[PDB]
Amino acid sequence: AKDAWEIPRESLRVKLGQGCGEVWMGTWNGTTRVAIKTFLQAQVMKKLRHEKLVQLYAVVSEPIYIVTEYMSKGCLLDFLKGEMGKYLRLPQLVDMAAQIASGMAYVERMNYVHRDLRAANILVGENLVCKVADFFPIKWTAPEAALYGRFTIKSDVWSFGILLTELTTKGRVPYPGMVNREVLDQVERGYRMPCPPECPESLHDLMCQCWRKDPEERPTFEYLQAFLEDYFTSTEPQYQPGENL
Ligand SMILES: */C=C\C(=O)Nc1ccc2ncnc(Nc3cccc(Br)c3)c2c1
Repeated sequence: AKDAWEIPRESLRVKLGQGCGEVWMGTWNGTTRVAIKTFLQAQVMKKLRHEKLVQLYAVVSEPIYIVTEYMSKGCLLDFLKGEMGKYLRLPQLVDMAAQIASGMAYVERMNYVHRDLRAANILVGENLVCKVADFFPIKWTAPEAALYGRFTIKSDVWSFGILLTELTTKGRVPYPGMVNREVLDQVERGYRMPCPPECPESLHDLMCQCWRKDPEERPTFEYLQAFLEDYFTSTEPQYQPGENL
């Protein structure tokens, strides 16, 4: 018993592959360029709609397909590690952070929880447009949630702070040189990544706020969004560009 998102398989006509089934670029009803990911229960993608979340377009539930808006620049992790990462500077990265926070503030208002917020699950479009996608790996996960299964918007905040380090290192894997068990144990004892090179202290302070032991003391996404948007006026107005950031 299909809902109004259903389209016919025949409605769908170049690989980008990978992932636990594939990601093709395709054409929809001969006119519309889309992404197709070749479970279900996408039921969540139908109920969320915001300009910083990747948009559902259609599903085939028969040979399954999930169809979405096309994000030309691929995932944010590949984007950052690619050619165009040596040119990114703080302003572009802080702005990308802002669009992510904003997508997440929406998710926060809708009372949902992401659970896998990390640069690999963000898609990037034209004009440095970033949208939250792909609905657990311990380096990105809050303690209370890697250990005891307590996933909340507050654990998403934690991941956000880790994503912040992904943005400021141009996509380096966090806790560099540390292994899952060493990260678990060092974080338990109160360790936190230090300020990334060239990164202003105030942005590192923001990461540490995101990484508080007590979830409830972690900031909201509305707070993170607003702080990021206003960063270069309210927080770092004497920012001078550098060799990497
Ligand atoms: C970091 C690699 C990567 O995931 N890239 C990527 C590029 C484009 C794209 N378009 C559409 N969908 C996805 N991924 C995806 C993953 C899980 C579920 C779904 Br419906 C889509 C990508 C991924």
